[PDB]
Amino acid sequence: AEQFAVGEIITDMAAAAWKVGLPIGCIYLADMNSSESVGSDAPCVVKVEPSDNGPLFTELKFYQRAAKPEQIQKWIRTRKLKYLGVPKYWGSGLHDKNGKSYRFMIMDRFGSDLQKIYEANAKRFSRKTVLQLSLRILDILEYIHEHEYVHGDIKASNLLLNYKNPDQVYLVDYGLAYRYCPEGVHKAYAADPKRCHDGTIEFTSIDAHNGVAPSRRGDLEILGYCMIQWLTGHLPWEDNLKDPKYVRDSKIRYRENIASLMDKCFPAANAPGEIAKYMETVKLLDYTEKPLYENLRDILLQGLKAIGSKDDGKLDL
Ligand SMILES: O=C1CN(c2ccccc2)c2nc(Nc3cc(F)c(O)c(F)c3)ncc2N1
Ligand SMILES: [Cl-]
Ligand SMILES: [Cl-]
Repeated sequence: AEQFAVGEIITDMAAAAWKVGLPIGCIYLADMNSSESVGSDAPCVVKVEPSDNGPLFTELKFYQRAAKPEQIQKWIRTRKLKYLGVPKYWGSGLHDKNGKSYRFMIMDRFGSDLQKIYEANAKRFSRKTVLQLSLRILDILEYIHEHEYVHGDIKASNLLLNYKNPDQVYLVDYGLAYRYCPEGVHKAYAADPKRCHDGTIEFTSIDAHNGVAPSRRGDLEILGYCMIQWLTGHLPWEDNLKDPKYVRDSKIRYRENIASLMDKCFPAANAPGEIAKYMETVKLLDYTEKPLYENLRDILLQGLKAIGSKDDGKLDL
């Protein structure tokens, strides 16, 4: 069922006007209202789902609470970042069509996801690429965590490049994000009945596998698994993904003995030491503990020095 008439002008709750274009989720290209058609270079998209769709409501609340353009810009200035890979929220509203009620949200438009590029590079990223990606993901995670949310699902298909700058990566999809610390009150170590999602099996946290709500350590552990996947093309448990008990078992045992994970994943005597140090630091976090993000970034920065590079912001894709 078509939600829009292509080229129609829609007006958000702030009375800002937008024009709808072709699909690019039900997601269409969008631009500011003008006499021009919405082109394939549109700077925004519009996401539209039925008003009872739970994930779009969750996502919209995240973007309204944490991704207001000026809120992001203030953080960038105060923390002296080059950029922050949290997509900007440009507006939202309600759209009725043919007796059905929809919700819409206007967001930044992006270029390619990282999964497409990874697969086009025969399922490897370089050590430089992985460290540069991970430093920027650590900035993103620190930001969302400080604004009471965890992503719980970091992976290359949720990492998009800036449409006009292939050195800037953004983390998307907050439909199943989780508000772990509402009003500064950390959730307890237990399932949340209101949350059904377990993440993506090959990358998800041990916490998620144990049926508890995701927290900050879980996001950092997910990134850990991504790093190994990216560096090596593989994870140890990838042939057993239909059995969650198996996946959890392997992650638990590998966490208890990170040296064995390094031996499994990398050629003998040739493991990148910053990855092990990263995993060891994450292993020391309690369920409610605030990560020392700057120490984690320092660990990755020590890896760039080790390979004769520096954090120059180049993703080398
Ligand atoms: O080919 C595509 C499909 N696609 C996509 C990729 C991965 C996942 C979802 C959509 C795109 N999404 C976006 N924007 C976007 C998506 C979000 F999900 C979000 O939260 C947000 F703020 C912004 N721009 C261009 C895209 N090109
Ligand atoms: Cl803020
Ligand atoms: Cl391979």
